[PDB]
Amino acid sequence: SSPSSPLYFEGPSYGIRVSVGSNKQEQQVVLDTGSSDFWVVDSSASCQKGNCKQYGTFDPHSSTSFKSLGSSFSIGYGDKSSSIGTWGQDTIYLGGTSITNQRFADVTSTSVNQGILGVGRVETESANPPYDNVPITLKKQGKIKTNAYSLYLNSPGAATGTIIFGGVDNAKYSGKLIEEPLVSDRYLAVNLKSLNYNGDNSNAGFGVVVDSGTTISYLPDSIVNDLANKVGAYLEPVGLGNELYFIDCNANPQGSASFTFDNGAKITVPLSEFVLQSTANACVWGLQSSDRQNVPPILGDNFLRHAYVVFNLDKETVSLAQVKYTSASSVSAI
Repeated sequence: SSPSSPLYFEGPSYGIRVSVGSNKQEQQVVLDTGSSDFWVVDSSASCQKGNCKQYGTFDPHSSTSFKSLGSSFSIGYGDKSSSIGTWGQDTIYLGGTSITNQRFADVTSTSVNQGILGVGRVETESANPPYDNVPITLKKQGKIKTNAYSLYLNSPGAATGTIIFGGVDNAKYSGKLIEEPLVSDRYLAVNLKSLNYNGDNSNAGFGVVVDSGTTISYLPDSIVNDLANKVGAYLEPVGLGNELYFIDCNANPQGSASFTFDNGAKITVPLSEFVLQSTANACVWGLQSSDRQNVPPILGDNFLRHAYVVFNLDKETVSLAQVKYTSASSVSAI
């Protein structure tokens, strides 16, 4: 069989449930294909913004199997805040299986709200030298045969999505899975050929990270600035000195945007995915500028809900097909 996990829609992202340690301390962490480290919120962490302990915490002192590695973990954000902690190792429970002596960070101060299960490539680890992250360890410990996984975020408003480690549910897409090579030396990124947004076609020709950890999608100014005029998206300040594209919260969400990749792959996304409720009476556009946001171009959850995606970290491919929402299941090993 193939390990698999429900994914719980939270709004900004999807959570995966993982337990840590001899006492199986329960966490819910963001399933993130755009990063590569597993980290948890320490029970004594200092949350810099609000309550960062609503999705579980980890107390290293109560796990008899925990060992600290003593090395620093830190990651910085654009707002110049950070998450800081210490690397350790313990037994982890996920996908119906368990792995021993897995390295992860225990975070003791953070400006975000939740820990993260990074399932990306070893090349995007925040660590030097590289180490075996969760997908690598699942393979090494014989829980999966290939370092690969399939992502089914499911429909907007579905009960859960699913991740399958080492397997593919061939019931959950239409047509054929089309294999794309990676176009980054570090990210799970594929070439975006073109975007037809409700009849307005733009040529692309650049790599996009296929990123489950990101709520919406980020494309270069070369695409978003003209498209914003055709669709009624408009820049407004968001403080302190930043701006985003906004859009009418209440327009008829008629039409779709199609994303064309190489080798004939095409994913169609309803325009409702491009109106996101914000700090309210206001909705942000589901496309934003990767240039302004200072990120690589990204297709996030608003896109991913409409694709079935197989990430193959051994072969260095991402395969895509139009999703088919169904309780039917036929899972095969990758």
